Amino acid sequence: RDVLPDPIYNSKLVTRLINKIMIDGKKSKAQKILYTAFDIIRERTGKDPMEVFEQALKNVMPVLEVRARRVGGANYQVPVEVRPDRRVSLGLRWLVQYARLRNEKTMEERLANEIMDAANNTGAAVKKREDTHKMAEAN
Repeated sequence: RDVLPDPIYNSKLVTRLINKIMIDGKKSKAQKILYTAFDIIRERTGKDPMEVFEQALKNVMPVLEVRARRVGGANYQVPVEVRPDRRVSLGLRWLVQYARLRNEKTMEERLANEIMDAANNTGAAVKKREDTHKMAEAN
């Protein structure tokens, strides 16, 4: 299993993200959003958006997770090391989940900001990675 590199950034990560952003099969729209988001980031951070983005990813990606693990004949909610490909998925999912919930009028604005915030280690997605590491710690 593999994905295709986005035209513009030639990035698979970007493809994986245009995926979670996708709604109703309107890919052109989910693409316009992510690229316009990436431009909002550029003009506002004056940085390469891919740089902000990986930073955000780096801060939102869980390393520990708590999952069911039937043992004996019972189910024990347990703390497990998330895997490379899972961290990226969760990260991208969390970045796109909360961004959806934000308040900017626009989803490119909403996606841009959630990514910028997360690049600065704040916002809902980073929180999600925190609670998450929280529970995995406790258990």
